[PDB]
Amino acid sequence: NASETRKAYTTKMIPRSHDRMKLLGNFMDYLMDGTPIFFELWNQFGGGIDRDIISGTANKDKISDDLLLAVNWFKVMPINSKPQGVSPSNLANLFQQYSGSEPDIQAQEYFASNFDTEKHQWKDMRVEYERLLAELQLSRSDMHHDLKLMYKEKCIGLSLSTAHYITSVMFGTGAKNNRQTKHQFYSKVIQLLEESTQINSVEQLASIILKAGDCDSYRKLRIRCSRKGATPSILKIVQDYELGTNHDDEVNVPSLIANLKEKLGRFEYECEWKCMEKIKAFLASKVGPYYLGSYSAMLENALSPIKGMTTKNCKFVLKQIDAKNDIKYENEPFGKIVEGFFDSPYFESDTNVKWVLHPHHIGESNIKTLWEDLNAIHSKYEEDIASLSEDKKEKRIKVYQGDVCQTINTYCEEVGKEAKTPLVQLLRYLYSRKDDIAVDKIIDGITFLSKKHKVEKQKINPVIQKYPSFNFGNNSKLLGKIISPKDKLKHNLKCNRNQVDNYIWIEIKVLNTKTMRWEKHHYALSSTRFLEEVYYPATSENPPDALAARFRTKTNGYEGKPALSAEQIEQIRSAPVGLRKVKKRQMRLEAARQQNLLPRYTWGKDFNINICKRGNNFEVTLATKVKKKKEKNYKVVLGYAANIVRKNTYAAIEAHANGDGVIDYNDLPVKPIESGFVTVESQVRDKSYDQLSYNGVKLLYCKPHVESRRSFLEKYRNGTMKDNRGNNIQIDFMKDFEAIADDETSLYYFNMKYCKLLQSSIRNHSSQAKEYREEIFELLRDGKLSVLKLSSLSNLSFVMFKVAKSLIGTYFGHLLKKPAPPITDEDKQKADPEMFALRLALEEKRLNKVKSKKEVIANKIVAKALELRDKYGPVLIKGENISDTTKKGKKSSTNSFLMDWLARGVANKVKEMVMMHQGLEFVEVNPNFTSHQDPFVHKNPENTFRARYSRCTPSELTEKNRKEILSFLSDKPSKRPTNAYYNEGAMAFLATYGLKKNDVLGVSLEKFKQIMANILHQRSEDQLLFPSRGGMFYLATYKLDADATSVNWNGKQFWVCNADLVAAYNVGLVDIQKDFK
RNA sequence: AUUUUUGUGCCCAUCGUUGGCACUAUUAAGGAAUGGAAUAUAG
DNA sequence: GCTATATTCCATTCCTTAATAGAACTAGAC
DNA sequence: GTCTAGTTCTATAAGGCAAGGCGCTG
Repeated sequence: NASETRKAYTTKMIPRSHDRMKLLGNFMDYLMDGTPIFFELWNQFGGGIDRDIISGTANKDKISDDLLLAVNWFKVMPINSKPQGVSPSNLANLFQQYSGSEPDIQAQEYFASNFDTEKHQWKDMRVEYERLLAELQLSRSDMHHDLKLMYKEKCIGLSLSTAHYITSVMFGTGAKNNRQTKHQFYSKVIQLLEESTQINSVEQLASIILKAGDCDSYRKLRIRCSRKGATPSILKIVQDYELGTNHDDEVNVPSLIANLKEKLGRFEYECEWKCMEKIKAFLASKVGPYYLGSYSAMLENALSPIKGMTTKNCKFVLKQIDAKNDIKYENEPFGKIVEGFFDSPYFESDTNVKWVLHPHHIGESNIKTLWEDLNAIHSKYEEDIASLSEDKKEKRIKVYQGDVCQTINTYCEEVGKEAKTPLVQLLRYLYSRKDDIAVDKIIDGITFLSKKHKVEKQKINPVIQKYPSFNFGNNSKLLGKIISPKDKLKHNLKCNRNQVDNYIWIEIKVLNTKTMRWEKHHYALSSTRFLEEVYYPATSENPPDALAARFRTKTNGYEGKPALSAEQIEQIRSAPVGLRKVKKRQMRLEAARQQNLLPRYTWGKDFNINICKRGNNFEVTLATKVKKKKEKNYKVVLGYAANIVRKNTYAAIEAHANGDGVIDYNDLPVKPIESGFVTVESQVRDKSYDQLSYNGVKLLYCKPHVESRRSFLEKYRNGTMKDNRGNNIQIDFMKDFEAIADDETSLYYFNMKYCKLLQSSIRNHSSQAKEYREEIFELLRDGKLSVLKLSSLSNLSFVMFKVAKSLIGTYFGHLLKKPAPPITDEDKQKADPEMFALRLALEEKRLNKVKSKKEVIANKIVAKALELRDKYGPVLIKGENISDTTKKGKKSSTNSFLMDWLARGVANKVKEMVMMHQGLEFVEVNPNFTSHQDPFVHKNPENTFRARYSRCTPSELTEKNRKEILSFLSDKPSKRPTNAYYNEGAMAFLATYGLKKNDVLGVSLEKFKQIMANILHQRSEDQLLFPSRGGMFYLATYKLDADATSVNWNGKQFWVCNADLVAAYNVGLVDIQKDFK
């Protein structure tokens, strides 16, 4: 029920004397250079593992003694690594030779794993182990003795101990406790418990431990049996009894005996090493004298990839075995028939090169409907010619042959509308062998080919060394500390300096590479965020209390916007533009402390100092653990719906509600509390712009720029295109340009759209790429209305960045060609560095735009939950669980559109953020039917689904809308469950407006519009509702949307609400019962 | 231990009135997608 | 009606999963 | 009295498929 997370603060290193920063850098260089030594050594230790080393263990979970050995003996690593490479063919032979037996299925699957042949190769770690023995002159029996002890101590194997512990037991020369003493003592405790198994009091239990230890006190007991180290749980019982905090605690004799029996194995030996002195000597030669902190720090970096990749690879092998078990090899013959397409005459290749077949190549399970249509044509064609005795009807069948093509051609094109277009030739070939293979078998065969290729291509994880980071702290690490604010105050008072500053100091014990001795030194850091939320001190007496959350942030209740003195204001106006932003923040900081507005921050040695040295740059990070206690007594449920182009929404439901609006949900009283859209507003001149929806200024205020763009297009407005045998069409892009140049259009849409048109222009003028160069810089870079200068967090702004990157791609590709060595970033940078920089600037800008959107959306969701929690109580935030949206069976455009969703990225941020607050919990839920369920009716107790609707005026009606509505009236059946809702909803539209299909069907759009206008005018309404997939509105039984208007739909009264607001309620209601007893 | 000029970023035809905001860091691989140039296909 | 399938070669993005960011202690050194 | 620099510590159920959850713009 205890949760732990870390909050990190990045900082800037504020340098000191070159010589002072040189000493720190030299130390950092020392740990980094040494780290690869431990990695090579531990890999070698892994090679020494054998059956006599892992005989009778827990072997983690669902693992095989063989797999544990194979992962240690053989690893996939870079080709240029020191360990000798081995061919995958010899893996089984080497395993048998070392093992003395053949490898099992798990070991075999491991060897079978895919990897990049060009970048990595298998390495024989066993051979590396021999190198250690030969190089260090070690007895095989002696190293084996040490290896066995290391395994018991968790220095090697599946579950590893901390680097600090491993270094201490392996290389420590400090006084160690006597294991024999603990072993007799633990056995005696077990013995008395067996002798008196019915005790049910801690008091009886504490007496037994003391009897076992032959002592009257825990202190005396600890001195004899566990002289040094943390207190064991058994002794902890005696201790807590003396302080009387465990008197009423439940006693379980079997468990105490069982836990004690498990810990017995570790005390059968005294840890007397035989090769540690030699090994320490080799290490000393390569990394210098043994120190616990330095050796431990290097080992931690070395051990992480070795231990982590072993865990990941074992899970991977087990998953792969299961995936292979899932494949139906019994369907392999059917796959052969389907795969026979390449050898048929329906597929033609110059080099006869085939490719993998997937379900989307036949339209997945739709081929079943198509087969039926084909059979009806065939059965009708048989009867026709059976009762068409007259000969010379070759055309009858020839006509039937043509009908088959059109049936397939229609099928492919129809499936192609909402998905990838299936292959006509493949389908024609399959119909030829219709007698040969059943249709269901075809799907099964095509699925087997696709599934087997996917599982077979999965790659193993290579073992790659880490780029090291070193940690300084109060305990179990390199000694380090952040000077405390009180210490800071004292320091400045003793130096006769101003009481407060904006710099942070740390004192860390560092090694002098020259003297090879430890020294403590001070280093200065700078991090306004750390100062504001932690470090700056509340000097005033009677300062506000520390917040429930430690950090002093706006979300935590500290507004931090105090009245500024005129002297402070001058400093901001006075400061250079580069420093104005930081100074204003500091001035407010000094203002809130001066005005006693700064809340206190409780200080503890809770901050870790992480230092990373890249070149001469030092990256110091301060991170602290944040503890939280789970609270499962939720009173409010906050649902979150995530959208790509529309606004995200949230809805809160009160639980165990009693009041005017209470609804009884399956015996649970709930009250919809509120719903809303997630928007991030930024103020400008008493004007606020939502960062998630702003699409840019209208063109009329951008007339020079739009006209400036027009002048360039005019020079290259001559573009040729060929469609439907339309070669040398002499297409004009400027016509298309004006369509987007309307003053009513948003700038971002214009800029994104202009990029595409420019993209097409370059395609026509392939040898005139160079000319667009300067226009691109003004469009994306230098221009005042350039993409880099103005952009929002809206979906359209992101697409604009997408098109801009593609456009640069086109300019580079066209810039180089035949009139073959391949173009690389090196060539493009050489050919055009400025443009190359522009691509990087756009990439870096988009990544910073994406990080922000995730953080700002996360804060709004967390802020609402915190607001609801204070008024009502513990809140459970629920978000849709979105996964596997990008698939190869979907159109690339659909996949490209889906990539910008960011739902998982936002949820991970919310999930991480929720961990810092008590009374807040986050879980993901199934999003199935969340857009079509009538909230608070559906599942109370009946199933209630309704279609999404669009609203517009008769002039706004489009042919697409007209077609959509009719399709819904089709009697053709569908696998999509939601299809029923649209047909049912489409029925209401005819019923509600007194129409008949004949009026909608076979009617010009214009005439259809007139019909709809005459009805609306009679009813005194200007807008009409129609069911549209992805519709903006939902007819809800309840008034979930505050701006909803009641309407009578087909004899029923519903509230027209934003569909997204409805969805947020639906998300909250998914498995709502499980959340409450 | 004193640097006094900066933690990282986000928004805007008006870049400031004290403009308005937000935020866990790192390592490494893997999975699934995308862009551009082109080739082969069937229209 | 932006033709679609597939492939090659150069680049990208969004996300997941293995890790790091130790706790409690005391003999002996200030 | 504190603090450092080393040691040892741990604590031990629920559907199958696959659609659903997303947007366009002329």
